Amino acid sequence: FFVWIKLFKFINFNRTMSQLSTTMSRCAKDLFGFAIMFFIIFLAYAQLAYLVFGTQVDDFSTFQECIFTQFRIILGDINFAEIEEANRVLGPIYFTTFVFFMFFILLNMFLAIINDTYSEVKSDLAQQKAEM
Amino acid sequence: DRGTRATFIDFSVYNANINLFCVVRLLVEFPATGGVIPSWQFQPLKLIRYVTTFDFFLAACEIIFCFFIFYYVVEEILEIRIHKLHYFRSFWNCLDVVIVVLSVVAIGINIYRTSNVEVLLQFLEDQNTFPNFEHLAYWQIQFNNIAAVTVFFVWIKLFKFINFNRTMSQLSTTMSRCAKDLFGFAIMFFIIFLAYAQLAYLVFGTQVDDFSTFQECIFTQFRIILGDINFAEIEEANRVLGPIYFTTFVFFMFFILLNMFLAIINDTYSEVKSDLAQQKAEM
Amino acid sequence: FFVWIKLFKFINFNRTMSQLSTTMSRCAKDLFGFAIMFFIIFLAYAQLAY
Amino acid sequence: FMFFILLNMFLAIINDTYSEVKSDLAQQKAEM
Amino acid sequence: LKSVLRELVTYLLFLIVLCILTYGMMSSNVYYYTRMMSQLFLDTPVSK
Amino acid sequence: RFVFPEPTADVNYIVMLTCAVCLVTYMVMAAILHKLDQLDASRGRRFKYEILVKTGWGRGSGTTAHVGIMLYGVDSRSGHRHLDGDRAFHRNSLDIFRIATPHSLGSVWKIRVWHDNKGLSPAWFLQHVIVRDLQTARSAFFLVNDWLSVETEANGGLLLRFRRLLVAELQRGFFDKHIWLSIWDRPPRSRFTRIQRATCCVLLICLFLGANAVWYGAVGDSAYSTGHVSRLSPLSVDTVAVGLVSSVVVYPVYLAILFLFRMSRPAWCASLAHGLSLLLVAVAVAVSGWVGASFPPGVSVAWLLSSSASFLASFLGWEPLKVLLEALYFSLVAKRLHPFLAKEEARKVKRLHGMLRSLLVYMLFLLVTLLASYGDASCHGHAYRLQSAIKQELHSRAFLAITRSEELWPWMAHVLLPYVHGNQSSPELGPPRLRQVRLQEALYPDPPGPRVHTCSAAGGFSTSDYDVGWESPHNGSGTWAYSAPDLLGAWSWGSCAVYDSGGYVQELGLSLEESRDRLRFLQLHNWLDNRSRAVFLELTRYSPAVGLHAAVTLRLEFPAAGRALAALSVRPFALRRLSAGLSLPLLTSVCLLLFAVHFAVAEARTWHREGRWRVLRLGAWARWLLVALTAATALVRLAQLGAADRQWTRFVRGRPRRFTSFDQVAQLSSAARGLAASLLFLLLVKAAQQLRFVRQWSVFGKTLCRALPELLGVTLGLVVLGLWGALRLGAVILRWRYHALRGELYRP
Repeated sequence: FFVWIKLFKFINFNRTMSQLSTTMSRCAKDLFGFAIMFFIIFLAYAQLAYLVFGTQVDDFSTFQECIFTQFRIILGDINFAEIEEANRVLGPIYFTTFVFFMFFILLNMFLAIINDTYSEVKSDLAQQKAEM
Repeated sequence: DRGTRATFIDFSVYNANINLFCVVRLLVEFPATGGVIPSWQFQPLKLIRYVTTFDFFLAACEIIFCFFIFYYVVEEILEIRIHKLHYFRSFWNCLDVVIVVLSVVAIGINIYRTSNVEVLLQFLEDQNTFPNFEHLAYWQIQFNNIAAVTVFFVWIKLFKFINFNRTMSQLSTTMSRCAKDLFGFAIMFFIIFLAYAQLAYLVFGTQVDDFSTFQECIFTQFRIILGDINFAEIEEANRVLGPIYFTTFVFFMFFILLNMFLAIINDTYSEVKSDLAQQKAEM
Repeated sequence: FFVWIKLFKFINFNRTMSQLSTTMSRCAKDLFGFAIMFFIIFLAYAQLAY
Repeated sequence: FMFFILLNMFLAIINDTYSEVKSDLAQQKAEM
Repeated sequence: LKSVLRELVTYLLFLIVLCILTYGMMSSNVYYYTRMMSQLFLDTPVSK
Repeated sequence: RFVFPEPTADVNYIVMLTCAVCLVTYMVMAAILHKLDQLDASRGRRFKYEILVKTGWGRGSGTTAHVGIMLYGVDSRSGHRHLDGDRAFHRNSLDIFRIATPHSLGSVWKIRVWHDNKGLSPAWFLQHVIVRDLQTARSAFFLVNDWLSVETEANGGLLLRFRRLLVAELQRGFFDKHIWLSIWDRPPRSRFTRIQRATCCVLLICLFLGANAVWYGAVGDSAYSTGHVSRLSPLSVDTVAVGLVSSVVVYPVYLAILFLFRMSRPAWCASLAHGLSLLLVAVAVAVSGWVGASFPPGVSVAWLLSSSASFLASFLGWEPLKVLLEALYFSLVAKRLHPFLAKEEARKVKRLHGMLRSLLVYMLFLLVTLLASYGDASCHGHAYRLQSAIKQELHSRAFLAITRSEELWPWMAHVLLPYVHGNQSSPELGPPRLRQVRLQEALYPDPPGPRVHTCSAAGGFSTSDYDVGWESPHNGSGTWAYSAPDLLGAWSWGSCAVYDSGGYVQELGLSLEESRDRLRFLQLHNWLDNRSRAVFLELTRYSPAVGLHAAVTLRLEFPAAGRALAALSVRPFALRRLSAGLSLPLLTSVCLLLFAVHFAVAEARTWHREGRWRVLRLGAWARWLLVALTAATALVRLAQLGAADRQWTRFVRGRPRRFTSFDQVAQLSSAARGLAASLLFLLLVKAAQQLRFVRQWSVFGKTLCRALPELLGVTLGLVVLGLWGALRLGAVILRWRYHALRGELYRP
């Protein structure tokens, strides 16, 4: 896997690939910074789900199971048939608030960061090259 | 006979290998319209807690937690009358009150549910009768819910202390500056959301099960947004309004009114970065 | 099919608000340049899984 | 890495292309 | 601007002619003959 | 006679909905009223013609002269004029009248002169500022031209006898003290603030609701007017009477706070009155919500009618009485004798008034639609459970999973017959039927296996009369008659052919032995052995615990011999009849018709006033949709009521040997609430659209409207090409327009 990854060092001489790699390079500090903010909420939700459903659902039976179940929910692989019957309150509240705060709010910050960094990188690169 | 409306079965077990009771309740209820609706509940209590050393350690931890809550109460009431008052437009002092209130409620619930344990001694005196543990299993559930919510909010409170550099202050400012716009749009989003929910409830809410109640309609629509449920059963409920509801809901809530959140967030982030960059461009 | 394609091409040359979405085909040098750095990762993950 | 980092560059490229096309077309309209 | 649409008369006439030809070439006796031939023979039980 | 019933654990939705609407229409109205009376507060400090008023006759006028003119007339009231300027009738100087006075009648009796001599009273002769014709010519060029005195008064036509004092006091406070329609007629320079009128009005409304609620159910033993004899229909002796009795009682509490807002600038009680009124409103809502929960469905309509009569009494004969008595008091006691940018302000005031008088109509319409939809939203859960119980008790899956035509006889042998008759499932309400269709076109078996899924061998339908076995007439008509389809109630929408209410039918007997005997008799005499397109077993059900019916239909059709396509349907409904009186669905079906008529007359007026070419304008199409939807909602429910009454009468006529096919009522009852559930959707969407009036939240709707054409164009292009999460074009298209509009809103 790592040997295949290392190929990017050599095909980064093409101008378009160079632009894409520069876009990754100059936004890697903001993405890692926002990853901490994302994962604090992720871990808080996971631990809440562990405490509420941790003895009845078999998807939240252990902590890492809660983590992986939330990751699967992000893709849209939830059942919700046994979450609600496990707890009729705090079962739907957890699900609705999680879906709202991930799909509508948090997952758009990554897109905003990448789009803005790409646009400013392209503008700067074109402006700098135009001086020739 | 035909006049019965419910039937309960209750019993409990011990399992001395790990000191942990388990109360069992089984409920079948016959509605007045015919049929049977079964239900169940298994709750693993623990009533002889002080047995091992780890129990003593946990008791010490609870005492320390009580002292911390007292300290937080005094150090939050110090910033009311000695200092500014009605400073509730902060969201970082409207969250410490929530934590303190929930922790006090949890302490009270624990004291109530551990100070009334006479049922166990009463049963242990005469062990040929029905052990009535159905009350403790309710307060255990309430305590679990309160503790889970309190833990969630304590973990959320961590955001107050991550501003150690510019790349985090920018994200915090971006989140803080777009909160008002997002709140302004969320009302217009949820009004139409609830209109769709009530329409589904009135039309399909008799023959689909998934729209049987208002809450079920709301959760079903959220799962539609996730892309979980499919309209294989909506169509036969109503031939004409089956597909129309599904396609129109997806069209108007998946890439017309769902993209406004993305637009607002992207625009606000770009504006904030531009402003803080221009602020630095005068040094 | 050729007549349908010609009609579609004429639609691309129609008034605004529909030509705006077909001029983006000028910058197809990135959508191809991105798809080559997306399949290197894809095959790396596929080989790891295999 | 395939839902947060790689599916958003595609949208970023599309959006930048659209913005540039709109901007220079509008500039051409304003000048003529 | 009007000059661009001035030459569209030929395109409109060609489109109308193509539509008329497609409508007139999709009538019966093209697949109906094949269906009748298949019903008469080459798709049936030879022996009862 | 005060009682404490608490007889039910249920909730009445009519009272809750009425109170919620009556409170929301006060919150929004208060917001608008504050946004409007800010203008009056900041402004409190053309019929009148600005003709040449050059004064050159008033000499010896060295003093501070003030002029007060009241243009009394048809909807007009004026005041004094600001004497600010270079001279403004200074010492030995004159002045002209030029102010912003929009209220002034036409060529009518509009004359009132008030001269104030501040400081000294120099003798002069200033006749008037004559006006001939500028815009409307509110008066003529004449004046009595009285001398100067100590605050003299002069009156004209186009302390004295009561004929002028009474008229002045009446006209001054006719629409000023009539607090109902006083929100739109606030006099300038008045300290009643126009924001505490809306408080007294909502206090009166909630007090009426509370009194009527506490009268019904609690005090009902001295007249026994509780359900059995309290006919919800208007007796004109016990509904309007209760309304009047409730209206008279509230005033001694209402008048104690209305008199407290006025004459209170008397120290600071103005703010105390607000708290008192908001506490009274809260207690009046709470008591009604707690008491009305025990209302039978037949008394809530009576409560609504009594409350409506109570409000109408306090609007057409109680408030005019109050203003008349107050005017008589003031005319008999104390002998009181004193009763370019401006165009944009007038336009703003007119816009606010239009908003204020349209909000109330919209809220009334919303209340009517809510009562039409959720007025009986307590049978929904019971209906769902009833259909589920019938389906699981009748073994639905064990039914429609059959694939061959002779599993039907075992099916009726093991489950259907025990269900229909026996000591259990007593509520039946009519024997079943076996009306089957023939198709007259007996078909050979189709090639077994995967089919083309298209219906085959589509031929005619048999109609002639046959005999036992099949066609074999001996002397006359056959014993197996066709039983021609009924006009109303048909069209089950078959898999490959629309059916009707006709076909050869059997009665399935009444007891176990006869039912089984008939089944054997028809089975061994070749009944379901021929072509036999479909069978259509369908009976009925009734549920007395909740008061709901159910039309059960079990369809088994054979497009091809050998394949058994089965389907079933249970449709729960409540059988309410038109002859039941003035039930709630009849009340809200003759109210939606009035709103439809109002919308039609208020829109068709435009075409005769605006002319043609109004087509292609969205406002001329989204309004004619509302009329059609409202009329359809009001008419389908009436048709359902009539059909239910007719079916019930036809049933009771011949119950023991009749079927009566209640499925038509079940379909109409589904359509009626399928229509009234979409009108509320449009109302809620319009309520969302009306969120644009907040300054900083007005950009979302504009961006959506501007970017909708491009989104539709892109979707059409994608369709022509024949998904979205990868190349998100909605996000960028909306983002660009949002940025553009935010920029155009920020800096200017």
